[PDB]
Amino acid sequence: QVQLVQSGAEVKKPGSSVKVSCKASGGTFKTYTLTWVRQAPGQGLEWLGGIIPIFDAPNYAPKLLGRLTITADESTKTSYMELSSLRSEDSAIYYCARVGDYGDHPPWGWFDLWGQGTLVTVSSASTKGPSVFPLAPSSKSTSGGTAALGCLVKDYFPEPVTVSWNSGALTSGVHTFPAVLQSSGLYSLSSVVTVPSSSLGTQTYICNVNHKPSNTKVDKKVEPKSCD
Amino acid sequence: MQWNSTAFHQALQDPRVRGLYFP
Amino acid sequence: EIVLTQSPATLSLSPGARASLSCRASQSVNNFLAWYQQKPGQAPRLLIYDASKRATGIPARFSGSGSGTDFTLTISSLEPEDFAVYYCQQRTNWPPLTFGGGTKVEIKRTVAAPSVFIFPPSDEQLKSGTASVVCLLNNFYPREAKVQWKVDNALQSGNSQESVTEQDSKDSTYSLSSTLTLSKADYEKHKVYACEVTHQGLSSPVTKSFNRGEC
Repeated sequence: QVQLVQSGAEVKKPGSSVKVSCKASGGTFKTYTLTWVRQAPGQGLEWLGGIIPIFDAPNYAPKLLGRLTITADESTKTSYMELSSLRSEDSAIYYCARVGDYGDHPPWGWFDLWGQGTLVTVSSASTKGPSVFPLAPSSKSTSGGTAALGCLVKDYFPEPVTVSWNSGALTSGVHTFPAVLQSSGLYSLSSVVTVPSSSLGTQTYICNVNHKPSNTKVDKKVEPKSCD
Repeated sequence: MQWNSTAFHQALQDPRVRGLYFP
Repeated sequence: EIVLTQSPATLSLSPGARASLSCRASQSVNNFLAWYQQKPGQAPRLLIYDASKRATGIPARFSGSGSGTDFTLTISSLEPEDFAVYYCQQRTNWPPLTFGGGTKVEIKRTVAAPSVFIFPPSDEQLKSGTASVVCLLNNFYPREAKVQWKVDNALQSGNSQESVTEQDSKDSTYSLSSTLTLSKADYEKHKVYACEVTHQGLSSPVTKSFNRGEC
C-alpha cells in the first residue's frame, strides 16, 4: 500500500548534473529505505547505490564513486539521487526501489517495491521538433487487397513523440516503431498502418504527431502520390 | 576506501555491532 | 565483484510450456539470489528471493532452486502474462550489488512470413538534402529476418537502421522497419531502389523495389 513516486524526465548536457527524487506515500521511512538502480536503453539493470542501515553509510557502484550522491529526507520520505559530470552513457531510466528486510544477512534485503522510473537523457543535442514525411501507399497496391501507408517522423530531440491515426479512431493495423538514435544525435521513427486498397480514394488517413518537448504538433494526411 | 561486504562482516564479528542489526 | 551469467539469452516457448532459466554466479553466493520479472515500460518486480522463497502476490507456477553458484527459475506452465524479461540478482557481495544480464521469454507460435512494402522518399524531404527509403516487414514470426538494400544492384551497408516492435498482443507477431538514408546527391545519381527480405516463412526471398521518378 506504500507507493513510490519519482520526479519527471530530465534532459542534460554532458558535464552537467541531475538530481532525481523518489517520495514514499507512507509507511516507515529511513534514509536507508530507498536504493537506486538504472537501466540504459535496451540493456539490463545496474545498481547505483544505497544506504547501509544503522551506520547510515552510502555505498555506491565503484564505476560512479565520486560522481554519485544518494541522500534522503526522512521528514518528507524522499530519497534523492544526484549524478554529476554526466556522460552520454548515463542516459537511462533511473529507478528507486525499497529495500526489504535483510533477514539474517545484513545490510541488504531485496528490492521489493519500485518507483515508476525517471528518464534521463544526456546529449549535446538541443530541443528540436520533428519533420513529418509521408510513407505513401504503393501504386501497385493489390486491387481489392491490402495497402500499407505511414508517416516518417524524423530528426527530433529529445524523446518522446506520440503518433495516433485519425485522431485515435484508427488502431486496426497500426504499428508505431521504437525510435532509433541517428549519428546526428537526433531521433527518428516511423508509424505505419495497413488499410483496404479500395479505400485509398475516399477515406482519409491522417497521422497525428505530437512532440511535446518542442511544442510541435503535426497532422499529415497520407495519400497515393500523384503521377506528374 | 568504501566499505565492502568483507570488511562489513568483519565488523559484525563484534557481537555488540552485530546486535545493532538484531535489536 | 560477483558476476551473474544468465542462459539462454532468449527462450521461445508456447503458452502452457515449462520454462527453465539459468543463472550462474562466478563464485558462491550461498542462497542469496533473487529473480525479478520485467515487462516493457514497467519496473522490475520481485518473484523469488533467497533462491527459493516466493514473494507474496506471486503465482505458485514460479519456483526457484539452486545454491552456491548454479540457480534455476522454473515456470511450470507459462501464462500469457509471463512472457517478459527475467533477471537474477545477488544481495551478499558488494559493492556493487550485481544483476545477471537477463533472459527474455517470448511466445512461440507458428511461422508467419512478413508482408513487405517499400516506400520512396517524399519530394518534401528531398528538398532538404536527404532521402529516407523505408522497407516494412509486417506481422511475421519468428523475429529473425534479413533485410538487404540494393541501389542499382549495389549491396548497401552501413547506411541503414532497423527498428522492431514488441511481440503483438493479438497475434504474437513482430513487425520491422529498415530505413536507408542517403544524401540527396547520392539518391539522384541512381535509379533502382530495392529491399530484399529473407525469412523462414518465405520459400524465396521477397524483393520490393521502385525506380526513382517512375509512378
